[PDB]
Formats: sequence, structure tokens, C-alpha cells
Amino acid sequence: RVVQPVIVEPIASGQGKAIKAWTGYSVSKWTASCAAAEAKVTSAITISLPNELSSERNKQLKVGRVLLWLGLLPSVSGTVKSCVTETQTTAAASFQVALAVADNSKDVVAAMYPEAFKGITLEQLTADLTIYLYSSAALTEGDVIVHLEVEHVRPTFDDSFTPVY
Amino acid sequence: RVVQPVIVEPIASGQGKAIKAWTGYSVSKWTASCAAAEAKVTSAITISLPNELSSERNKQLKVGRVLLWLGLLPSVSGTVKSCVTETQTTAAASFQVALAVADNSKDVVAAMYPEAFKGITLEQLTADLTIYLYSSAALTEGDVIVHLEVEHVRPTFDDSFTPVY
Amino acid sequence: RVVQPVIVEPIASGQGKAIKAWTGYSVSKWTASCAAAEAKVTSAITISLPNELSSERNKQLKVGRVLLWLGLLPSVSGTVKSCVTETQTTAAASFQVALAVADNSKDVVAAMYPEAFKGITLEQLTADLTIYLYSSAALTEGDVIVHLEVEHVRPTFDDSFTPV
Amino acid sequence: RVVQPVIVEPIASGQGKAIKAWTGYSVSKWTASCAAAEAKVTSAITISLPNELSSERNKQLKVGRVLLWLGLLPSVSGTVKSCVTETQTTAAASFQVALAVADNSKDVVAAMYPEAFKGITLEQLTADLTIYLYSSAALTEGDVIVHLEVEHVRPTFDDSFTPV
Amino acid sequence: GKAIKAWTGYSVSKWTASCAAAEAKVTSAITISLPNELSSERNKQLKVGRVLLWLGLLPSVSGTVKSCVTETQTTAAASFQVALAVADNSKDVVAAMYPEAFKGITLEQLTADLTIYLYSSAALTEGDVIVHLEVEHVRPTFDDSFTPVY
Amino acid sequence: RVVQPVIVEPIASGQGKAIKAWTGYSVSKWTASCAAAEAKVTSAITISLPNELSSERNKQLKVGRVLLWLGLLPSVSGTVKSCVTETQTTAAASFQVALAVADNSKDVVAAMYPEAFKGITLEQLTADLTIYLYSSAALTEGDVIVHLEVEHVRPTFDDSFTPV
Amino acid sequence: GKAIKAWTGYSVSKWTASCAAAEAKVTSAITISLPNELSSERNKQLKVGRVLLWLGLLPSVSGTVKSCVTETQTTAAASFQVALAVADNSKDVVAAMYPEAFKGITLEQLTADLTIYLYSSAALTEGDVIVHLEVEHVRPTFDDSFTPVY
Repeated sequence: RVVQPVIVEPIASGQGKAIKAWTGYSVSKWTASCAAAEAKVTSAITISLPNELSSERNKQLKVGRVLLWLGLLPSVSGTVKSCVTETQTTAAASFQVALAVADNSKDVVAAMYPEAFKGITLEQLTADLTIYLYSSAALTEGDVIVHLEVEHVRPTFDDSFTPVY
Repeated sequence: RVVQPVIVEPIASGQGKAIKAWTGYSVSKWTASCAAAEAKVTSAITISLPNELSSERNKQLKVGRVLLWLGLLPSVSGTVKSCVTETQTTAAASFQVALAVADNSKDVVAAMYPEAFKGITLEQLTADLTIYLYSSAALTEGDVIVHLEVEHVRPTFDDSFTPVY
Repeated sequence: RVVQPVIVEPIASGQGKAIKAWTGYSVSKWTASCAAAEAKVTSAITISLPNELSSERNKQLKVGRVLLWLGLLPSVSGTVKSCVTETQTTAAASFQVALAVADNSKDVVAAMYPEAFKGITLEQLTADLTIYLYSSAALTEGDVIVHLEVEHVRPTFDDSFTPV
Repeated sequence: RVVQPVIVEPIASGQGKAIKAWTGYSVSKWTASCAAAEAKVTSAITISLPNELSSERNKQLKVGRVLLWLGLLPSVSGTVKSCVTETQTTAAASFQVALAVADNSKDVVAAMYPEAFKGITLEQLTADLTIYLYSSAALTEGDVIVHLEVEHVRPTFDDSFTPV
Repeated sequence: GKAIKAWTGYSVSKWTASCAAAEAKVTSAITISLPNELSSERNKQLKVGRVLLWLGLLPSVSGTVKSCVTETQTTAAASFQVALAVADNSKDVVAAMYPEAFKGITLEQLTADLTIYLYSSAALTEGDVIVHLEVEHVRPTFDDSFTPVY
Repeated sequence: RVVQPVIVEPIASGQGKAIKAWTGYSVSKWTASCAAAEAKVTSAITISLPNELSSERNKQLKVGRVLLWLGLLPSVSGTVKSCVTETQTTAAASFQVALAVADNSKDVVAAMYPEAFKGITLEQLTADLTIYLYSSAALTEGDVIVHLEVEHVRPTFDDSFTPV
Repeated sequence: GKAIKAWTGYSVSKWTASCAAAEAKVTSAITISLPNELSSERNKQLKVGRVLLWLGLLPSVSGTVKSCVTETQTTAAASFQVALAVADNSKDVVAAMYPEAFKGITLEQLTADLTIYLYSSAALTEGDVIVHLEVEHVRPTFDDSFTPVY
């Protein structure tokens, strides 16, 4: 083949292509504020459904892909790592078996799970999975906000009013 | 015309036909718990958006039809009336100008507003409208739960993940 | 005809079908606040045009149908009745000649006058008709708001600015 | 449309049309006997699967629609209300969030839940939902029988004998 | 000699405000309040077209009288420096026409964001000046039918 | 597919492709000069409309996409970060919820907000959003110029002279 | 009653200048400064069409106030003798429209070659008069896109 000249166009933060939800799915996005932690400790963060997903009908919605990313205070230093895995007996061990890890030392600070949790219900997601957060430096409560974006079947129960009788 | 014989089939509570949201709309349903009130007092209840609708994008979604109904403790006695109207200077006066009133002395305890608030944004709904609740008997806090069902344009911002960059 | 089973679907307050104005007509809606009155007294309420209809031109517009309904404070008890009639010498006698009465003891507290006043002008409506309000219990001022909805030929005076 | 005269034919108790289960579904019907309760108390009644649905396999069957109705002793007086809701911290609060209430003051003492619980399994029905029963007068045990009819995917575990 | 016709699908609502008492050379703020027929939540969303302000003075009112419609000001007298038109009784045509300034805002926004300002070189007794406001706006649809009786 | 050799052609500062406004939109560009701040402090910078957009009519124009980038004095050292978010109770928390951050440690010191603020008016942009600026080292006033480029519906109020 | 529409491919930029303090009967020079959105080298080359000057006075300003746009003068008061239009508060229409005088010059040339002149028979306090300048010019193309991020 003949050499092809290319020009790599720089893009700004936020310009990345957004991953579109599957047909019939929507992406629910919510946050967890980290707890205070000593240096080099890995903390478990429970996954709790937002109120709009906690109803009897909505708890059963099947999960698709899952995205995890971190919101750090601008002054946070050191290494911050986070992942979603099946609940561990030892919190630190989560990073040894996670299929993706959000690590602030990387160019892209985000962990995508396109297959690992597909097909479970939202309730199962809360019961079986845990978020793990590691910091090389001690964390004050709220230093890190964990953003969890969970793709799931679109709820249908709210496509109509409650019958008036 | 020749007389037509008909049989009126009784239906149970809950069997009423559900009003389907308009194409491109969904129905958000949330509750307000009444405050304590003396007998025959009309109380104003602020309309506050649920967390899932409070974002910058979602606050702008246009309203369609609005439904109001009441959840009373089984032991609540006397007359209970509620309505949604433009915010009043005198709370009791709301019932004099409301286009619909949910009244527990009626066979159907519900107030539907198919036209009165169509086209405003959710933020406008919270800023301009108020729920009014009247009881002939004194109310303890939580005696009445006001159910507000607000049809509005389906949010689109959650049809994709946040770009990872 | 064979028997036809039916289900009567419940409907809520506010779900009733709106009556559409005739082509070339519009519905002007305004309110009158009741005066204080003793128990079982019938009070006369003057019909006054809202500002936008009180001009020389607009008060010539012809009336179609007229709707009356009542807004009660939630604490109002007893029987409240209202009607629109030609002005009476004895206020209570209005109810003996009214063709429709708004009565709070009914499921629909409203009175429709589809023919009685058809063809008169808004000025004639204000000059020849009166609203009558009866309460079994004493009324405090503003206890009852009378809603009058008058269908009339759509104004054309409002289709232009005042010349300057 | 020209006026259509109709005759409303009286129908007796028991003549109402039965709601047919969806294709591939069946309706399982069982009862719960109310516990003694003081006047104006709301009691929680656990939803327990009948023996034939309590196996590991059958408790996975998906729910469709749910019907609640009440069987009262003929001497029971006062107001009796019942509903099915997600389990409540305060029993009386169930009626504030129920989408349907069976109420003996109505002509039809029954509550239908056509959507609220659709898709959950029978095990989830037993684990997440509760029956709530309110009486204005004191209840003696067994005064009220709560009839629960749960539509669910037709069992296939019952299509064969236990292997031997 | 010829009235300015409203745009197709629009109509002109005309109402008045009676001036408050004011000392000489004071600029007074006058709130814009919708008439009753426009005060429903639905009618409050009707889009504005053109706006006309003109003044009705008692024939004995002397001195200079000026008025304008502008976005609400921190200093009332400063309205006349930014107003896109001023009704001024010393001119041949005592009126302020705003064909563009407010096009597209809702009646609610008109009432919330704009203020009428009125200046008089001499003291004003209450009701000496009637401010006339004519607001062209989308024709209401909510009042093309009676209120549902149920 | 057979291996495809490529040559990555170097490009200079300023050679990047410009993002074209949507049809019927235009990009308004203005600056805010940073305030003095201590090391590691996050400062809130109010978003104020330029004079030509501050009229009653123009502040109703709907927003499209928003671009943020930073102009640093050549001597500015340390880490400087900035973002646009909904107004925060704690300024430093903006970076935990921002969908994009302009960061001088990157090759491209800019943040694009293609969806977050789509559909709001310019007035709502000024009233609900805030610019947040963080520096690891102390900032002297004017050390950093924040460039905000807001895509919005093309004004039509500017298509005519003021009537006279 | 009807606004003058800009030519196809043109738009009207409108900005203001706050008058300086001035003694009675002095003519003051006011520099024409482009707004920020027009100050880029590219936007400075946009061709001018028509120009409008009008005045916003505090309602209590008395006496005669005049203003014009002309090529910069050695004697400020002499501007009014050669101005092709003068905004004069004693007239019915207080504005100066220049449909031809500056057609085709660039915005840069407008700022460099022309001056606003303001005369008042009485002393002016700073900000008593706001001069409004509306310059029709070719629509900018440079701001139809975001700045390249690299």
C-alpha cells in the first residue's frame, strides 16, 4: 500500500463521542460521595438505586453496560483508583480481578463494563456489585465523587397516568 | 331509533382505563405529605421537582396534562379537598377559581388539568403553581398524601453515557 | 337489538368536554364576588362588562350562549343557588322564571343559557339581565365567586392599535 | 347523532363478566383469614404462596395482574378497606400509596392491580408486597376473608409426575 | 389616520394604569399588570408582538410629561436614556411604539421584566396621567371554548 | 485488512479545525479576567452577557454548545483548571460534577459542553451557571483570562435599526 | 412605527457612549470605540452601511442638546456646520441618520476617521446624555465557528 498522510486533529475535554444507549435502553446516572479513608486504604461503596428506579416495577429492569468515572476536587493529589466488581471479601482485592479500573494517572479516567454485568436486574446490581475506591493519600469525606452510569431497559410504567378509578 | 338494551358491567377499584401519555411525553409521579393544619384551614403546598427532573436540561421540559389525587389514611374523616392553581394570595380562594377539584366526597377523588398548564416548563410549574389542601377536620402531618402526576416531554439527555473524554 | 354490555369509565373533575364557541364567536370569562347576605336571602349581582368589552364598539357585540358557575370557598356549607334572568322586581322571584339554575347540591354546579339571551348585545346583557345568588346560610363577602362566561361575536376592535 | 334510547338491563350478583387470563397465564386464587384487631387499626397480612406454588421452580413464575376482594361474615358492620402495596413501615400508610382499594362501602368490593406488580415473580410477590386490612369496628379473627387472585405464567412443573 | 393592524394570528390587548402622586421632576415606576382575561397560566404564555404606550393627560396638565417602557432599572430616571422610544407630551405624536424591542417574549415575561416609567416636570396628582399600554400578542386559544362544567 | 502505512503530519498551534456553528446559530465570544486568589483556591466567576446580548429580546436566545478555554500570562506556572457547571454551594465541588475541564497540563487547554446546557436561554446561562477557576499557585488579578464561547440562536433583533 | 431593516448580508451593531462632564455651550468630542465583539482584526475590516446616532437624555435635562457624527474636526463646534445630519433635542425626531456618508468604509476606518460631537446649551454632568450609535455593517463570518481548540 502507498503511505497515507494523516493529520490528528486535537480535541478538547468533553469532545469525545458519546456512547449511545441501546434501542429500548436509557442511561441512569448517579453519584456516591466517598467516605473518609486513611492513606492506601481501599473502601467499599454500596450501590444504591436512585428513588426513580426503586419501585417494584423498575427494580426488575435489565442492566446493559456500566460506566464508572471519578470527580475529584481540583486539589486532590496522589493516585486514585476505582472499580466495580462482584462484592469482595477483601476490598483491596477488587482491583486484582476487575475487568476495568478508573485510574487518575491515566489519560482517560473511566472504567467501562460493556459485558460484565449485562442482563442482571437493577436490584441484582445493588445486591451483587460494589464500588471500590483506593487513594494513595488520605481522603476527607467528599474528596471524591464516584459517578456511576448504568444502562438499563427503559421503564414503561410511567407512560400513562394512574387510573382515576 | 329502536331501544337498545345495555348491561352496565361493574368494575372494581383500579380497573379504570389509564390515560396514556402523549407521544414523546412521559408521566412523572411524585408525592407531597401534608402539613398539620387546624380544622377548615386551606394549606399551600409547594410543588418541588423530583431530583431526576431538577437538572438544567430537564427543568426546561414542557408540561402537558396534570393529574392530582389524594392518599388518605383509612381513618381520616370529614371533607378533604385539593386543587392545583396559580399561586393565590389567599389560600382558600384557590377553590373558587380552580378548574378541577379533588374532593373525597365524590365518587372519583381526582382532579385532572388537561389544558390549564399545557406548554409551561417544569421549572415554571414549580414557580407559578401551588397545591392547595383543605380539610374540614384538623390534619396531623402525614394524614394526607398528595399525588401529583405531571406529563412532560421525555428527557433525552440520558439517552447516552457521558463522554469518557 | 341484542343486549350491549358497556363499562362506564370513571372520569375525574376537570375531564368534562369543553363546549366550543360557535365559529366567529369567542367566550369572555369574568367573575363577580358575592356581597354579604343574611341566611335565605336572594341577592342581586349587577352584570358589569370587563374593561376590554366596555368600549362603545365592543359593547355592541352580539351575545350567543351564557354559562354560569360558582366558586365556593371550601368551607361554605348549606345550599347555594344562582341564576341569570331578566332583572326582577323581587330578587327571589328570579328562580321561579330562570330556565337554568346553578345549584351546589347537584353534581354539576352550573347553569347554561343556550337560547334565552341569544342575539342581544353585551350592553343589553349588562342593562337587562341580573345575576341572582341565594344561600341557605349567611354569606360573608367573597364566600362565593360567580363565574360568568358569555359567548359573543369575536371583537374586531382589538385587531389594531390605537392610531397615533 | 340522533338521541339513542337505551334500557339498562338489571343484572344480579354473580352476573359480572369474568376477566380472562392472558394467553399462557393462569389465575391462582387463595385466601387469608384476618387477625383480631381493634377499631380503626390497619393490620398487615403476609402474602404466602399456596403449597402448589411454593416450590423452587414455581415461585419463579412471573406475575401478571392481581385481584383483591373481601369475604365478610354477614354480620360485619362498619367500614372495611383493604389493599395490596409494597410493604410499609406504617401499616395505615398503605392506603395513601395504593393504586386501588377494596372498600365495602362501594358497590364492587374489590381492588384490581393490572400494572403495579406486572413482571415480578411469585417469590417477589410474597417477599415485597403485603395485604393491608382496615376496619372501623373491632374485628374478630376470621371476620374477614381476604381473597387474593394472582395471574401468573402457567406452571409447567405440574405437567409431569415426580420421577421415581 | 389609519390604525396599525395586528399580525395574522395576533390581537391587541389595551389597558391603562392610573399614575400615582409624584413630586416635581421625579421619575415614577409603574408596574405592568396583566388584565384579568390574560392572567391565566395559559394566557400568560402568549407571545408578544409589538407594544404601544401612549398617555392620556387631563387637559390642564402643564409642563413636560414623558413615559417609556424599558427593562426594569435600578435608577428610574435612567430608563429614558436606554428606552428605545419615549412618549413625550412636547412632541407632535405623544406615544412610544416598540415594534421590535419585546417581540417574542411572553406576556408573563412582559410583566416580570419590563417596567413603565413616567416623568413629569411638575407635581402630579394621582390620576392626572393615564398610561395606555397596547400589547399585541398571539390570540388566546384557551378562551375559544367554555370552561368544562365538570 | 492489509497493514496500512501512515505518516502523521505535524500541525502547528492554530491549525486545528474550527467547529462550525449549527445552521441558524452563531458563536458569541467574550472574556472574564480572573480575580486574585490564594494557592489551591477555587474561585467562582460570574457569567455576564456582553452588552449586545443583554437586551430583553436577545437574552431569550437559546443556547447550543459552549466552549471554555484559558488565556494565561506566559509566566503563569503550576496547574490551572477551569470548568462551567451549575452554580455550586462549594466552589471546589464544581470539578467533581463538571463533564469537561480545561486543564493547562493537557495539550488542549479547553473544555467543550456540547449537551449539558443545550436549550437554555442566555439569561438562564447567566443565572444558573458559573465559571470556576482553580490554580495550584497564587493568582494575581488578570493572570488568567477565561474565554467563553457560547453558541446560540442567531439574533434577529440586530437585523434592524432602532425606530426613530 | 416600523424599524428600518438592515440590508441582506448586513447586521446592525448598537452601542452607547456616556457623555463626559462639559461646561455650558461647549462642544465635546467623543471617540468612537468598537465593542469587543467587533475588535478583532477580521471584524475591523467589515464594511459599513448606514449609521444612526440618537440620544438618550435624563428626563430632567433641559436646554438644547445636539450631536452628530463627522470626520474628525480641528474645531469641535465646526462639526455641526458640515455634519450631514444632526440629532437635536428641539426637533420632533431626535436622531441623525447617515444613509450614505459612510457607506463602504470599514469599521476600523469608522473608528479612526470619524468622531462623535455633542453640544449642550447647559452644563452636562457625566452620564447626563447617552449617545447611541447604530452601525450597519457586513455580517461577521469570523464568529460563525468556535475558535480552534488547537
